[PDB]
Amino acid sequence: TGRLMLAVGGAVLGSLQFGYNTGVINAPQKVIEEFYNQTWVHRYGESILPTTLTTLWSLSVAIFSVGGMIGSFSVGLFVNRFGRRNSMLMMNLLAFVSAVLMGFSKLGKSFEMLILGRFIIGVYCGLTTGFVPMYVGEVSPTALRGALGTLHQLGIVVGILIAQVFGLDSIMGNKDLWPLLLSIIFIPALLQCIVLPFCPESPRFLLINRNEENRAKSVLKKLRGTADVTHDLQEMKEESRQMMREKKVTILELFRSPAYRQPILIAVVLQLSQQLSGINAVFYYSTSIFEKAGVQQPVYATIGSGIVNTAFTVVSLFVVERAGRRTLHLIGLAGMAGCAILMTIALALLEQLPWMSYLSIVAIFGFVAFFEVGPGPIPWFIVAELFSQGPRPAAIAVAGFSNWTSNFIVGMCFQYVEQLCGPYVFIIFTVLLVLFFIFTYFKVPET
Ligand SMILES: C[C@H](NC(=O)[C@H](Cc1ccc(F)cc1)NC(=O)Cc1cccc(O)c1)c1ccccc1
Repeated sequence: TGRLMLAVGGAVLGSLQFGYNTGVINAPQKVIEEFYNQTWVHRYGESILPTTLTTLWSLSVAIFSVGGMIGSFSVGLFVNRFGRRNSMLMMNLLAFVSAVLMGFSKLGKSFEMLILGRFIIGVYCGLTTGFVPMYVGEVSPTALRGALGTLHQLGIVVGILIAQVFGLDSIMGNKDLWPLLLSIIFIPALLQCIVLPFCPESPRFLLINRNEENRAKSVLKKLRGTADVTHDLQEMKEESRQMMREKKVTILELFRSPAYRQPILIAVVLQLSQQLSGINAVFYYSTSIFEKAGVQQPVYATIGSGIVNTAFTVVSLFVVERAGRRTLHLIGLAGMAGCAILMTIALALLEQLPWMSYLSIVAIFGFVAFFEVGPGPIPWFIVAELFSQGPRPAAIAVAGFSNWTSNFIVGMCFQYVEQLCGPYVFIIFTVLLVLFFIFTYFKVPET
């Protein structure tokens, strides 16, 4: 387990970029929007309409989710045809193409380039969320398979934190360096191009997908570190048998069989309960929300939510195992509804009380803290536990489509719903946070 580190460290670089790309468009919203109006001026001798400047910037962040959907749809296409390692390596192309489009979008005076780059890197991120968990699982010793699989979540949450830090006026969240803020992703990509070619190919890919029974020996000994691996090798040949038993059902057969229509409904909802709860309302627009409240140094409060998120993710790991799943998803769904209530108060009494902007900070700090123990991980700890090795694939793909879709709904509609509800937006999240509470209380079984 010495070369094992390099193989994992090179893989998590994708999940770091996943988090970084999820939250670079938070702090620098004001500056890029100014570039949008300045570009609109140069083109049509006209100041941009505030409603278009809204739907346009919303499209700039939301189109990323569209890409993630297509990406998550294409995981299996590349992963079995080209292997796990080689897929992660070649798909660094999208990151490099993306970084150029976004980094040079200012010099090119084109919000299209920024939008188009945002879309592509989204595709990379939708593919990455399927490469990294699969590769780290098809490489780790069975014992460490649980722990090492954690790093995907950590990379995502840490990646968000780094993007929020770099989004300060001091570093790159300003008028001169926001193109470098979106482009810096090329450094992670370059680091993954240097590393990966030295990393091993998935033994399972060599063994099953490629029939390289003895070439798979070579990886396991250098990788697992030990001398021989007749324990590990046979373990893979037991899963391959168990997995090839029941015919893999397709997405189509999943909808049509009334045997699956109840658990699939539970899955899709648990996914909707993650995105429509409204965390990406903060992780996309935190800096904007805090400002509307009346917070000095709002970006720092966004860095705050990022730090809280990382802390409560390290915590969630020690809790999910030592407690039940049905309880945690309700504990989180409730604490979020409460914080969403806390928010609304601090957002109404602020016009009168100039200090509730401190309560709004606590509101979101706890709003994300409760998400990271409930609606965050559990939706995945249930889908895999609701299905066997036959329908679990098609279930994951559907649940993934549900996640990206509801993610696209918040990212694209939150600002449109904000210009109507005033300080009552989080009521909508509090409404849903209740409906989801009701649903999981009666219709979700414990596992
Ligand atoms: C895209 C979709 N879901 C995710 O990526 C969510 C969405 C999310 C979660 C938290 C957050 F703060 C922001 C977003 N994130 C993830 O890490 C997915 C995941 C994690 C562990 C195991 C899995 O099988 C999937 C997905 C679908 C199928 C496979 C992998 C991911």
